[PDB]
Amino acid sequence: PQITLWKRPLVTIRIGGQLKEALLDTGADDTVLEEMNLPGKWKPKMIGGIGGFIKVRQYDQIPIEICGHKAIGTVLVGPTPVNIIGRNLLTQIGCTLNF
Amino acid sequence: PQITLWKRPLVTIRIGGQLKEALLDTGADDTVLEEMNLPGKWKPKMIGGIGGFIKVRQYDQIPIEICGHKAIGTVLVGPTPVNIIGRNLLTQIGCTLNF
Ligand SMILES: CC(C)CN(C[C@@H](O)[C@H](Cc1ccccc1)NC(=O)c1cccc(O)c1)S(=O)(=O)c1ccc2ncsc2c1
Repeated sequence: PQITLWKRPLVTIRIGGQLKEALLDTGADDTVLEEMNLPGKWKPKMIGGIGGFIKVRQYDQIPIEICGHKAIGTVLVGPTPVNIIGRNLLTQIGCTLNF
Repeated sequence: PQITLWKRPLVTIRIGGQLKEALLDTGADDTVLEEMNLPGKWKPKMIGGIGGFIKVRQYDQIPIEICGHKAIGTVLVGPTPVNIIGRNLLTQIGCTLNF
């Protein structure tokens, strides 16, 4: 689809059979989800945002379906203010900026 | 134009006699610029993201040129690590997400 920006670009995602709302976030390098359980090994990671750095858990090769489009890649889990889909998965689903 | 997201969507913006590189950021409600001594009235504000909150100064009705497209609107000025063009201005230059 084409998504305008007068409202937050929130989309439904499907991850581990669970539905969540997440923000399509072109300013984010990474995909970062609020606290949740995911299966498998994770690695401790630190990332930086506007307010400083936080600790996250890094899960690799996680399937997520974003607004009906399939991605498999890195998902970080931690104290993000909102679920965000970043460029690592935005590229997988073929998302571009257009004006 | 179409901007892919393999790399950060940085573009050149102009605000007065200052050209700066800024992120086209669909995840940002508001436009946040690195410290600069803009003329005119402003109001204090705090905005939050990954890592917590920062203190910014809100300036209203500031003209900004973004890739040769004219915009005018609210700009938040503060200790952000990157210049961020938010939805308030992305809409004005006709920016959409597409996949
Ligand atoms: C986390 C998001 C919900 C919000 N952030 C926008 C993200 O795209 C930020 C942009 C950014 C900030 C600092 C440095 C670089 C880029 N991106 C990230 O937090 C982010 C960046 C890189 C990696 C990563 O994992 C996350 S934001 O920058 O924190 C932001 C911006 C505008 C705004 N207006 C009102 S509240 C508000 C918050």
